[PDB]
This record gives sequence, C-alpha cells and structure tokens, in this order.
Amino acid sequence: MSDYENDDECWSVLEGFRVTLTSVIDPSRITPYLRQCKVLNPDDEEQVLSDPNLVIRKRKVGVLLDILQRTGHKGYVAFLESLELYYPQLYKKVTGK
Ligand SMILES: [Zn+2]
Repeated sequence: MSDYENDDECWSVLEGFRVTLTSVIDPSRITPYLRQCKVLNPDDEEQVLSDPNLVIRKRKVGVLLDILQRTGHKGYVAFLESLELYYPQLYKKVTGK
C-alpha cells in the first residue's frame, strides 16, 4: 500500500482536453458505471445528480475529474472505458491511438 499517486501526469493531460471533455461527457449519466468501477463515491453521485438540467455540465465534469484523480490511474482507466463505451470518436481524440 503506497501513500500518494504520481497520476498528476495522467490527469494534467486531460486538462489539455477539458474544453471538449466537460462539453461532450454526461457526468450524471455514467454515475452507476463509475461507482461500479469503484472510482466515484455515493456522496459525490448525489452531488453530481443534484443538477437535473445539466446546463452546468461544463463545470460538473471538471469538478468530477478533480475527485477521480484521488483514485489514481484506476479513475483514468474507468474514464477511458466510459469514453470507449459511450463516445467512440471522443475516445480516439483523448487516448490518441
Ligand atoms: Zn497514471
């Protein structure tokens, strides 16, 4: 069991994509998927679903990534999974494969 992660590298790359990520990704849509991957907390699910309209989405996903970094690279893998599942063309941009 290690103290902290070095995945600040992984999530600072997503900052370079944040302008697209926070616009295209539905954070409230994938809340049970992120908890299934054990990268989202029950309290944070309640706080993301607190917006029924999701017109504030471009703030919501940005604050979501802040919380997901704290699960290390596992949040980043479950992130790329949610992209590969729901948004194929966005996934190809973010991973760049
Ligand atoms: Zn990493």
